[PDB]
Amino acid sequence: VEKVFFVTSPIYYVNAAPHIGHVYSTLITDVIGRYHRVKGERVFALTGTDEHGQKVAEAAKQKQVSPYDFTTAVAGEFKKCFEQMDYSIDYFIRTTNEQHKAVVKELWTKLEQKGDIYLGRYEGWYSISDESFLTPQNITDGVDKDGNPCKVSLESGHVVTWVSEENYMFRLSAFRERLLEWYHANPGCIVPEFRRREVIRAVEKGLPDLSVSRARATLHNWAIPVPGNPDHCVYVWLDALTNYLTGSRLRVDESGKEVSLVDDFNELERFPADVHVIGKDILKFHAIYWPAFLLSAGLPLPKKIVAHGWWTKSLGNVFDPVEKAEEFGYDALKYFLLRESGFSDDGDYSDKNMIARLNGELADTLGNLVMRCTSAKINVNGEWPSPAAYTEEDESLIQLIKDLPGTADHYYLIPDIQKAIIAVFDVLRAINAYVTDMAPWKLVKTDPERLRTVLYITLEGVRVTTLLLSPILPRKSVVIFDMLGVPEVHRKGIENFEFGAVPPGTRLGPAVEGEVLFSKRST
Ligand code: MET
Repeated sequence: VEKVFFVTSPIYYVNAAPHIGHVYSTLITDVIGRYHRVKGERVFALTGTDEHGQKVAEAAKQKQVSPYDFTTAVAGEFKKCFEQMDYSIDYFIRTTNEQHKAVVKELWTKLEQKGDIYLGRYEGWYSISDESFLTPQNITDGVDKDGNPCKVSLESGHVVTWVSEENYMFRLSAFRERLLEWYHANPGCIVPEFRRREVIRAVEKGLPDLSVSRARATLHNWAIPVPGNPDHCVYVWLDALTNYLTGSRLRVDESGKEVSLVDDFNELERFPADVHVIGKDILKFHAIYWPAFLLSAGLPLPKKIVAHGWWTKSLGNVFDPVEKAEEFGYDALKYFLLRESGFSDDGDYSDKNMIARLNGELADTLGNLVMRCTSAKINVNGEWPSPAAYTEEDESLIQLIKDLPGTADHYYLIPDIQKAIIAVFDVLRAINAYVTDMAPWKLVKTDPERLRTVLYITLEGVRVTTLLLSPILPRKSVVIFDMLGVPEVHRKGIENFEFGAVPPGTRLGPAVEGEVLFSKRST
């Protein structure tokens, strides 16, 4: 069925300033959203801040400022960061928002009515920094700020404390069979695949019930009250995960402010998420807890959870994304982050490798090709020529260009943005090779008829590759299209994935004295 394509980032803890992890997660979310908008679909892309809980309230206390003031200020820092990064997110949600709290209370009440919440106790380990319950098998020995013997989390390395409280408990154990059914019936619902296998193994072993409330004193009263019991607060993660539901129900105006909360999610056609973008650090919450809550409430499950390789959320290793983007370019940094790494940590993020990709891929492969086909020396009439008859070599390149949208489409839908980029650049390399073989600079004098054909194919290859790279290079793609003289109507829509969508006779855009797309930088 036709619906609004709904893509989300995690909502980030506001204990600290925005950093590369947050920017990376929201970048992926943004790229996916952009691709679906270029495809001509309706899109709602969501990001925001996770503002309640012990961790935030303790950070507020450290800075000697109220939780209200602290969260509002740090949220403002996140908004500013994402504006500076030139994202195109449709809404920024904050869990302190009154409409979100109403949704949390609805969902809580639904779970309780279904018989899935009971009053019990949690006695066990807890990482405040991850807001995560841990079993004894997931802890080990380590050290704290004092350098004194303490327990730490195996998953994250943060300090764990023993908790013994009477707590509202969600009957997670009862959802094991249904979760396993879901994973097996939808074998692309978690990506990448090895992370799907991890989740399945964990659920097969068995699920304990889950504490979904805490004593109010423990959280410094900085959380959502349990409906019908003011002494208890809603677990920060049930609160947090519900943001996706709240977002799916907010009507938003032209300026991006929330103006209304609808009763029925179906009214806005967003829920459930088509893609939840997350870091590997929060996989269990999204692939186990979240769907169990939705199953309890009788709500539809998300289509895909994609978990990337970075562990999101003084030592002398600073990476400021705004600083690096001011140095190397915003689109270039975005390209680098999405190209350098797939679902690993193992990528190299040095200035050396950044420069190597800028120079070799963006400047030498893409930019060079754009200048060649728009150059006055080669394109003497400053237009899209009408092609003459095609050779076999012409047809081999044309075939690559025609196959590219379908290939790139599949990669974007996985989603696997690294492979989408690689596929496009494989075609760009082939076009370059073709240009080198045809030597159009010699044809200008020798064989003008032949040049028409070569020039046309080259222009069309640059257009199609650029269209498919426009989610990755949103600003530079616009520059490229302006140079090519591609009318606005042809810059989006699946109709324009087709070879030959821009007619011969189309005039190129004006030139500038010494304009460069991507300036190469010192080795
Ligand atoms: C429902 S997404 C919550 C993510 C969490 N606040 C984090 O920063 O890891």
